[PDB]
Amino acid sequence: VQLVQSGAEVKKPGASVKVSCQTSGTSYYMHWVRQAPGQGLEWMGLITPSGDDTYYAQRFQGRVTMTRTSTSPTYMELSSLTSEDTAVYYCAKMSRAGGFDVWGQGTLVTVSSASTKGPSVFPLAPGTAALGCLVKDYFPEPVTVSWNSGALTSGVHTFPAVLQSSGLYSLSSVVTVPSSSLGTQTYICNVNHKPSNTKVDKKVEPK
Amino acid sequence: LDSFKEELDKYFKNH
Amino acid sequence: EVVLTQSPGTLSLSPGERATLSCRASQSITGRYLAWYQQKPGQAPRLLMYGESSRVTGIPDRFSGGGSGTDFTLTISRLEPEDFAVYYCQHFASSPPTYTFGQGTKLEIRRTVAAPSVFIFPPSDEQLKSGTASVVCLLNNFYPREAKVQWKVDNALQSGNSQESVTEQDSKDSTYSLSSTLTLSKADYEKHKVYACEVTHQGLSSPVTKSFNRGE
Repeated sequence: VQLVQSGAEVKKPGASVKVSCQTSGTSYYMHWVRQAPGQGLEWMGLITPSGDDTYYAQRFQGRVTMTRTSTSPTYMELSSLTSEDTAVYYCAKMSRAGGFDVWGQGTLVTVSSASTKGPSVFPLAPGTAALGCLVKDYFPEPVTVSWNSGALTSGVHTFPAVLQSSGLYSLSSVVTVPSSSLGTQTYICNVNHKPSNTKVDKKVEPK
Repeated sequence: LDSFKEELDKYFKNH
Repeated sequence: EVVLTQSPGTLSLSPGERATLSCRASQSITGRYLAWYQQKPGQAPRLLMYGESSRVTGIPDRFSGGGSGTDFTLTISRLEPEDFAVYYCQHFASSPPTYTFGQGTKLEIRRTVAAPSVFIFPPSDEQLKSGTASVVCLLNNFYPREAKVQWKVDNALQSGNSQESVTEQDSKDSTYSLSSTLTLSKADYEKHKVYACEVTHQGLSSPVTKSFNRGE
């Protein structure tokens, strides 16, 4: 059994979100668990193998709905969203012993008054030299950063994003290289922000 | 000993 | 409802040593209703074991556990690199159906002290055009994770205008890296000359300061 969930979602406060979970291909009790960025795990509820009944965590009673016909994907709908609902949502299969033995890959749901926006990318200019890219003011998560289209991987550190008081995210990506290479090599950070369909390639040169 | 699934089945049969 | 409290918050051990992770329940339970999970960065959790040391298929012999009543333990006897992760306990009840989780224990690699290499980056001229200046201080490849970064602008200590981010522990050298970003308006930035980040760390016999003079 492999569990495949629907893609990431972005929502404004007060809206609802509906996430799907599909058994790739016996039915089982299915549960939902969420995890806010950097926080622990929180159970939301379960639905029976047939889909004929559910039971929810107290915190979500009145706000969440879990539905399955029989061999249809199972869905979790969460209403009256607030920014506290920003989290990765997981579906999971229960074993007969009660533990969750198979998990979906997770679905990120971001709840914010902010609107989708691609990043601005700025150079962090340089026997060891450090250089980097500042990836500022985007929404929502995530961004990916590579260096030299993946040809440069050793010594790269891409930091976890921080949420700024503006409601936009920012991160930096850095790499250390030999000081001697600064004249024979060109360094470019490749930033991809799929939520906004934006890619930025920024050359980072000694100033 | 009964499995947890058996416990859950019984709960939903009677509620 | 049952409440689970894990301890310690962070456990720092070297490969080959024995890890003891604790989970305490707010009321007495049978360990059949407790499960342990491992979670690594970017991944869903993975079921390991039930409270009575019963492992699920594919879990190595070095994972064991024990307990009854309120106190339960997960023991990892001869730590391997792949064992360093966050661990959660979980309790379940059927009447009415209720699951809960402990808050997690981070099991991190203890290695010898390594001092950070420190770098400071001024804002780009391009960013300044937009009205904001970000100044970045990088602390690279250090251990342990605890570090102190202070910003000084014309020798005036800054407060409230910086944010830190830390990488996950490196899979090969077991170090951390950290960024501290100072954010100023363009107008505040251009009113001052010297920008400095001062770093304190277990591996440094004296704090390290990196600085630039704005416009040199």
